[PDB]
Amino acid sequence: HMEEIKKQVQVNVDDIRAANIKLDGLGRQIADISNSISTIESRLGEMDNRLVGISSQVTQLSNSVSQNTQSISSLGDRINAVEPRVDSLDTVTSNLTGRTSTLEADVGSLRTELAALTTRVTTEVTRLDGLINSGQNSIGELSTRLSNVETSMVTTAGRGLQKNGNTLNVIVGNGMWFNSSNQLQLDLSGQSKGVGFVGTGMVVKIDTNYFAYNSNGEITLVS
Amino acid sequence: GSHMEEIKKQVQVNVDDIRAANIKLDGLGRQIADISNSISTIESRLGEMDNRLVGISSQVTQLSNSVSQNTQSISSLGDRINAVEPRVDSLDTVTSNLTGRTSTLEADVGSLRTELAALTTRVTTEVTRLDGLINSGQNSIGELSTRLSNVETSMVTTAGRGLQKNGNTLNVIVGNGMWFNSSNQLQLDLSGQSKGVGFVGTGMVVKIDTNYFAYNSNGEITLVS
Amino acid sequence: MEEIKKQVQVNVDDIRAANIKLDGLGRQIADISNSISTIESRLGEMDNRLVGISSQVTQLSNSVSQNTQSISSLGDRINAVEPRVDSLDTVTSNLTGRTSTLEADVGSLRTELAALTTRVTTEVTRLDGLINSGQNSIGELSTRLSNVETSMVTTAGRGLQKNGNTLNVIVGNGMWFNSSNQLQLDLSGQSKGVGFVGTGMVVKIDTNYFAYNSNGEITLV
Ligand SMILES: [Cl-]
Ligand SMILES: [Cl-]
Ligand SMILES: [Cl-]
Repeated sequence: HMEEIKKQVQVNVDDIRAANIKLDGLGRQIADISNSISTIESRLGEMDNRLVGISSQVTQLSNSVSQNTQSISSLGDRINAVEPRVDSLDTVTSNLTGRTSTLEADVGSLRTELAALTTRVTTEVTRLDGLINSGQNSIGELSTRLSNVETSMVTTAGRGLQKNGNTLNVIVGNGMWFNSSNQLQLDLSGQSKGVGFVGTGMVVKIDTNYFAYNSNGEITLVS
Repeated sequence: GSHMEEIKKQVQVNVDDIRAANIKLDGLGRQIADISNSISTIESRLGEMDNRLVGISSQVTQLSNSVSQNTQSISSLGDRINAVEPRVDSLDTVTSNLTGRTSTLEADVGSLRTELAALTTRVTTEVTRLDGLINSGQNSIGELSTRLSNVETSMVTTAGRGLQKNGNTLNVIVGNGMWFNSSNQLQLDLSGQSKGVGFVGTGMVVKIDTNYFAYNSNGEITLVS
Repeated sequence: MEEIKKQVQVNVDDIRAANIKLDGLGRQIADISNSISTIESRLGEMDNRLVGISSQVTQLSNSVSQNTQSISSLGDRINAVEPRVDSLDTVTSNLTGRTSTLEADVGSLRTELAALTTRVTTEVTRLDGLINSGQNSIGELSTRLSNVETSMVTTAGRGLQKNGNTLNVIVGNGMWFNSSNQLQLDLSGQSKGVGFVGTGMVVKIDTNYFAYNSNGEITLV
C-alpha cells in the first residue's frame, strides 16, 4: 500500500515533467505563429499603400487618355472640314487652268487679226490714193482741153459780120444780097437796068446794034 | 490510515488532473494545426496578390509610354492642321479672285472680237463706198470728156474763104472796091456814083442821060434816036 | 511517509503552474484567432480593389490601342492633304501671273484697236476730202464750159457756110475770092464796060463818044 502510492507519486513527477516539455513545444509553435501574424500584417499594410499608389496612377492615366480621345475627335472634325474645301479647290483650279490657256490662245488670235487689219488699212488707203491721183491727172487733161477750146473759139463779130446767139451773119449794104443758096451775091436790079452777069461776071448790057466793047474794055459806038 | 487515505485521494486527483492537462494539450495542438492551415491559405493569397501587383504596375508603365507618345503625336497633328487651315483660306481667296478676273477677261475678249469684227466690216463698207465715189468720178470725167468732144467738133475755130481770125474775133477780108461803114456793114465803092454806076434802092444801075439812052426790054442800054 | 506527502504537495503546485501556463497559451490562441479573422476581412477587401484596378487597366489598354490607330489614321489624312495644298499653292500663283499678263495684253489690244479705229476715220476723212475737191473741180470745168457754150460761134448764118471747124463766106454772081483769100468782085476781067479806077467802080467809056455829066450819068459828048 505505501509502496504502491509512492510509485504513483514518482510516476506523477515524471508525467508532470513530460507535460511541461510538451507544453513548451506548443508554446514555441504558438510563438512562431505570432511571428507569422506580424509578418502578414506588415505585408498587408505595405500592400495597401501600393494599392492606393497604383490606383492613383491608373486614374491619372485615364484622365490623360480621355483628354487624348477628346483631342483626336476634335482633330477628326477639323480634318473632315478641310478635305472637301481642298476637293473644291482642285475642281475650281483645274477649270481655271483650262480657261486661262484658252484665253491665251484667244489673245494671240486677236493680235494676229489686229495686225493683219492694220496692214489692210494701209494697203487700201495707198490703193485709193493712187486712183485719186490718176483721176486728178485726168481732170488736168480735161482742163487743158477746155483752155484750148477757150483760146481758139470765136466769140466776136468783126468787120462785115454780126453775131446772133451762136450764129454769125454777114452784114451788107446796097448792091449785094443773099440768094436762095444763102450765097453773098451782087444786086444788079434783076439785070434790067444796064448791068448784068455773064456767068459769074458783071458786065454792062449793051444793044449791039449801036454799041460794042472795044479793046480797052470800054463801051463804044458801032457804025 | 485516515491520513493515508487523504494522501491516496490527492494522488488520484493528481492523476486525473495530469490526464486533463494532456487532453487540453491535445486540443491546443488541434487548434494550432487549424490556425497554421489558415496562415498557409493566407500566405498563398498574399502571393497571388503580390504577383498580380507586379504585373499591373508593369502593364501601367508600358501603357504610360504609349499614352505619352499619343499625346505628343496629337500635338504634332494639331500643329499640321493649324498650319493647313489658313493656307486653304488663302487659296479660297486667290481662286475666288482668279474666278472673277477670268470671267472678266472672257467677257473682254468677247467684246474685242465683236469690236474687231465691226471694224473689219466698217473698213470693207468704206472701201466699197470710196471705190463707189471714184468710179462715179470716172463716170463724170467721161461725160465731160464727151461734152468737150462735142463742143470741139461743132465750134468754129478756123477762118475760111473771105475771113480772118484775130484772137476770138472774125473779120471778113476784102479786095479792091469794098469797104465797111461805121456799123461794120460791107459796102461797095461806086466812085461816089459819079462815073456811071449807081444805086436805085439796093440794086445797081448804069446811070444814063435820058436824052440819049434808054433801057431796052432785054435790059440793055440802047439809043433812043 | 511525510516525504511522500511533501512531494504530493509539490505535484499539486506544479499541476497548478502547468494549468496556469496552459491558460496563457489559450489566451494567445484567442488573440491569434482574432487576428486571423481581421486579416481575412482586410484581404477580401483588398482583393476586390485589385480586381477593380485590373479591370480598369485592361479597359485602358484597349482605349489606348484605339487612340494609337486613330492618330495614325489622322496622320494619313493630313499627309494626303498637305501636298495637295502645296500643289494648289504653286498652281494658283502661276495662274495669278498668267492672269495679270492676260490683263495687260487685253489692255494693249484695246489701246491699239482704239487707235486703229481713229486711224480709219482720219484716212476716210482725208480721202473723202480729196474726192470732194475733185468733184468740185469737175463742177468748175462744167460750168466754165457752159459759159463758153453760150458765147461761142457754132452756126453759119447769111453768106456763110460751116465745114467742120472752118467758117467760109459763100458767094454767087459778081463775087469771088482772090489768092490772098480776100473777097472780091468779078468784073469780067474789066473787058465788058465795068471796071475800077483806083478803088471805085466805073462804067468804062470810049471818051471819043461818051462822057460823064455832073449828075454822074453817061452822056454823048
Ligand atoms: Cl491615348
Ligand atoms: Cl502525486
Ligand atoms: Cl476724183
